[PDB]
Amino acid sequence: GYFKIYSKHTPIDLPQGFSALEPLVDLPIGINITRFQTLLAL
Amino acid sequence: FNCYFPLRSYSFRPTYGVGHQPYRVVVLSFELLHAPATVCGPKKSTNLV
Ligand SMILES: *[C@@H]1O[C@H](CO)[C@@H](O)[C@H](O)[C@H]1NC(C)=O
Repeated sequence: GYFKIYSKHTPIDLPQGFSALEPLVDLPIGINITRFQTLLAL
Repeated sequence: FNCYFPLRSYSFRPTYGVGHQPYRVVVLSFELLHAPATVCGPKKSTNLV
C-alpha cells in the first residue's frame, strides 16, 4: 500500500564505480499497478 | 391538473418561532478502506529528561 521512490544525482554507457541511493518519497496510495511510461520535453 | 413544482422556497423571516428558524446541519461520516488510513488524530508529547 505504499509507493516508494529512491533517487541519486551524480556528475560524470553506465559507468563504473559505486554509489548508494537514498530514499526520497513514500506515498500512501495503495493502488494496483502493472505498467508505466515516461515523458519528454519536445 | 394535479401537477405542481416539487420545490418550494424556505421563506424565512425573523418573526418565525424557535421551531421554524433555520438550522445548519453538518454530517461527518468516517470511511475505513484498504488504505494506510492517513487521517488519525492528535498525539500528545511531554518534555524529555
Ligand atoms: C489489482 O489487485 C486487486 C487486488 O488483488 C484487484 O482487485 C484488482 O482487480 C487488480 N487490478 C486489476 C486491473 O486487475
